[PDB]
Amino acid sequence: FKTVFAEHISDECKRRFYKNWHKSKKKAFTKYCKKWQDDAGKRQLDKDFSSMKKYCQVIRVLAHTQMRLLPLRQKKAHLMEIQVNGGTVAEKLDWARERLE
Amino acid sequence: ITPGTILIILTGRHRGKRVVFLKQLSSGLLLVTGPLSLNRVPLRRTHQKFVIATSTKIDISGVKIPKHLTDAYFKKKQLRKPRHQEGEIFDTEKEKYEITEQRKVDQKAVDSQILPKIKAVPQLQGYLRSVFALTNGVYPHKLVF
Amino acid sequence: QVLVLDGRGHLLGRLAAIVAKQVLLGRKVVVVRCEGINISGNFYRNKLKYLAFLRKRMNTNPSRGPYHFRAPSRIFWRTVRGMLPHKTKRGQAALDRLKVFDGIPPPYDKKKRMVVPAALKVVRLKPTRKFAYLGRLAHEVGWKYQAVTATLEEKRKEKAKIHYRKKKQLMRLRKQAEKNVEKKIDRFTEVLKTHGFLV
Amino acid sequence: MKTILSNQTVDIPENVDISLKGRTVIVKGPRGTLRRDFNHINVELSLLGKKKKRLRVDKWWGNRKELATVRTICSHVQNMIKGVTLGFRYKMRSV
Amino acid sequence: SGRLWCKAIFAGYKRGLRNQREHTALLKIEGVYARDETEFYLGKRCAYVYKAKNNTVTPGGKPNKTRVIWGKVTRAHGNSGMVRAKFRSNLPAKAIGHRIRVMLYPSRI
Amino acid sequence: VFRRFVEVGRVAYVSFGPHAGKLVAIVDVIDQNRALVDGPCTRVRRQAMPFKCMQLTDFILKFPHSARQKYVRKAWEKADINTKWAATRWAKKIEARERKAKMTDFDRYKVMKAKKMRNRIIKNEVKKLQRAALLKAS
RNA sequence: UGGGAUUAUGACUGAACGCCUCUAAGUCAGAAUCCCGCCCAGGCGGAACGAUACGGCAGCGCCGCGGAGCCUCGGUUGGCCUCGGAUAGCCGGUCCCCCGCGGGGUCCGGUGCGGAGUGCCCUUCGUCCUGGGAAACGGGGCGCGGCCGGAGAGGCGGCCGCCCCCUCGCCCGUCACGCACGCCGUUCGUGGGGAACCUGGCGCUAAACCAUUCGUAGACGACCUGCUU
RNA sequence: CGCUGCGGGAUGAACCGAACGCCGGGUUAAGGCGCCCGAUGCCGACGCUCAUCAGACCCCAGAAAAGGUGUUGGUUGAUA
Ligand SMILES: [Mg+2]
Ligand SMILES: [Mg+2]
Ligand SMILES: [Mg+2]
Ligand SMILES: [Mg+2]
Ligand SMILES: [Mg+2]
Ligand SMILES: [Mg+2]
Ligand SMILES: [Mg+2]
Ligand SMILES: [Mg+2]
Repeated sequence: FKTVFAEHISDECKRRFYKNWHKSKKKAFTKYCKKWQDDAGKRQLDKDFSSMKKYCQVIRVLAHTQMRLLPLRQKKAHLMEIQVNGGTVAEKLDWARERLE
Repeated sequence: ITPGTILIILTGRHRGKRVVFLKQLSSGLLLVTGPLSLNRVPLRRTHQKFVIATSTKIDISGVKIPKHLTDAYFKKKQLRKPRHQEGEIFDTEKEKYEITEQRKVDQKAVDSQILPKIKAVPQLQGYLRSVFALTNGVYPHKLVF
Repeated sequence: QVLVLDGRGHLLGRLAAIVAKQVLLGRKVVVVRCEGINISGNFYRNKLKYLAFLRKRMNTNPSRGPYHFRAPSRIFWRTVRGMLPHKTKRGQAALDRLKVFDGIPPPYDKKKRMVVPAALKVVRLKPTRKFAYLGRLAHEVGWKYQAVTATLEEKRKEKAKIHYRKKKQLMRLRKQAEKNVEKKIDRFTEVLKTHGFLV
Repeated sequence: MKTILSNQTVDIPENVDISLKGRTVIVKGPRGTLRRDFNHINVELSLLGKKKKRLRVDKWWGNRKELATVRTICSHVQNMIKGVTLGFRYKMRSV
Repeated sequence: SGRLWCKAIFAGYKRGLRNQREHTALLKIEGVYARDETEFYLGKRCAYVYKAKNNTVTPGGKPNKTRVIWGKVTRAHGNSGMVRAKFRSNLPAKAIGHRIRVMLYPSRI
Repeated sequence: VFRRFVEVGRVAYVSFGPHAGKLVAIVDVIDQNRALVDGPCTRVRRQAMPFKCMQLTDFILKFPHSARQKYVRKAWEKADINTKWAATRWAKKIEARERKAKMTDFDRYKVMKAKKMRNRIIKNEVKKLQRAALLKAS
């Protein structure tokens, strides 16, 4: 139905995009991150969390790993959707909106 | 079809109009005046089979139609042989139709004495300024005319 | 231009036949609320006919075989396909004028819907007989969405009764004004009465 | 064959009051109330008297089987009245 | 300033089951669902209009892209307001389920 | 539940057949689905007619279960059904349903011009009562 | 690894047949069977989000418009909506009571081969001048502002305050409007759909594949990965 | 039949209708008239029948003895 990303997304997560990180310009989420340090974006994003309280039943969260911390040759992170299971929709949005980033 | 009846034309340029019937000539063709003020339709010849008769009538017996009005008078006049027979020509002798005065005189002298009888019926003008057509849910075999 | 049919209280085959004819003749047809459809004969009788169809399948590769649709929408489709030349082109375009749904989606919840009296249950059967609902029957053979589709029709009804009270309010006002200004419209009322309107 | 009419009747005592929305019976009395539907039989139910003294059930133009239902409705009603007026008690023993 | 024609549907050719006689057609008219009410529409001219890639002549106009085939209504195909008709040049078979025009011209009303 | 019965002396209306549009009475019952029938004052001989042909009216008469129809004429004219009958609304709906189909083209025009104005006024009135209620809703 | 409807069977109430009866109407329990679940794959099957090409020439998006030309066909006012019953329904009053001005019920009044009728309803399509009479302030110059839902697949519309502008519906009086000389594809959705030519502002600056490397992968293709920081 | 096509029998050597130059109009036979598929979209008539394997048109492509307070008709003999 709708989705939201945060304001700061480290590069090891952005390498999951960009098959060739070496000769790219790394211009991902550059314009989406400009409606966090803004006035209407604060009105624009927060008009959406209200919808999700009202027209949704299932909440899921995007998370990724920390691959610097390992000995492997790899640097790309792995993404996955995880389900939040609890009481009610409004709770889970508040729980997550705090736990973001 | 009787003198005074009202008729729907449905083929020509003056199409789907409501007119008035005067009489039948000696060639099977009908004389029609959908009076020029209202319908913009003059004295013409029309065919009895490319028309509908309505059940709506008036009394016309007292009226003077001239003698000189004939199939010989409502005749087309073109096809002139004195031509170059060579060029981008051959419909170029003014290319057009222009009205005599005699027609005007005839239309006036008739509608002068037709038209007062029409206004003796109320609302009989809007019926003779309107235009007939078909729409949704109007099947013609059902509707009586 | 476009024809819409509420299927609550109809019979399966008697509806389909009328549809297939119009569809071949250029018309575009839309069948709605296919879970309200009934069938002659009791439940057990009808369940077997469907289960016996589920045991027909190419032994060697049933990735290829008869495809056994479950939903009420797709069953009514699969029926009508039995009444058309679907293995020719004009047959195939006919199918593509038909749209079937289960429940009433948003385009069509604000349109008036037609009925056929010729395929209704109260008309074509005697009341001492048995019949079966196609919604229940799918649930037993693996239709998984009988339960939300219910909630959504409830919400629809909750809003339509709103609309009718407004419409029912306004009729009172339409009727009151008539008897107030009757003295002003007393003339145009008569001619209508003379020619078969308003009497 | 078919026959034109069959009918049968049931009385009510003064203590009890019943009512009907067509083929939906409402009983009430000392020990509470009961509610039961008969919308699957196709009969005509009527209720006549001073404060609805007596009930009759009747049917028109029915076969052998369809006539068999008329007494069965009446039997249920006698049971419901008795229950709301007296109530049922069954005893069971162990062996 | 409006429509002056009745509407119909081209349903198919005269046929048996395993044959055709393509030199006559069948027509389904609107509002007409009984044999008793077809005598109006007898003798009257039909037409099937279509648009082509090239420009063509027009009587009293400029060369638009339209084209026609003319007709004549003949008789009735049985109990239910179906009709038979014939044209000059037999129809194409891509016209099935499309719209033809029934005029009012040979009037006897 | 039921209000109208099939009795001796029950009147009815014929909706389709040779005699459709005509009142008639019932005299005697032959079988499950047929009856002996008469209307003298509507030009309808004595004959048989099924039940699927006719609808039952709320009128009724008084005579025994077979007479010689001089008596039926009395009771008919006695109660003056004909005058009562056109009084009903049911009948006036039939009368009006006639006149619409008989309506010619000039008549069909004058109605157009009238129906128009009638609804201009009624809409323009309804607009006003809404405002009055919206401001008297306080 | 978990459930649902039911078989064979055993029982409830209860007629026909005063009584009796697991059945005629109507109910209950019920299984290595059946269907689904968990589990495998994922449709000529959809969805949400991201970024969108200044190089020695380049190039695109949105808005607003003037002329044209190609190819593919349909069509010839519209109907913006209660739920449901059928051996019964609809409206009004809501006298009387229950659910948070709304809805539910009893009691009343009218209707019912449905006139609060799809056998229906709206909408008028000849234009123009002025010159009298009844009924009257409606709209908008892709106009001035916000409220929303819609969320089942909207691709959707609606109601109060202003800069301005105007006289349309019905009935009569007065004429004009190519009167194109009997005639076929006339008449509207239409600024239609898709490419190519196309006229000013407001905005834009990138990716995939190859070569190369790795081995959680591998017949070759494919797949997992790293390299101006 | 073989030497012989055509309408009907879903299909088909022989079954039913009917035998052939190339075309226009009308009518039929045998079969049939929910949709495939031409035609009942008759306000068709009187009854029977419910099947937890229903029935459905000569040749023809599937079934018997015996049974049943299943239901509708009838005969005979008794009793009120
Ligand atoms: Mg066109
Ligand atoms: Mg179970
Ligand atoms: Mg059992
Ligand atoms: Mg159970
Ligand atoms: Mg021989
Ligand atoms: Mg053959
Ligand atoms: Mg066979
Ligand atoms: Mg056949």
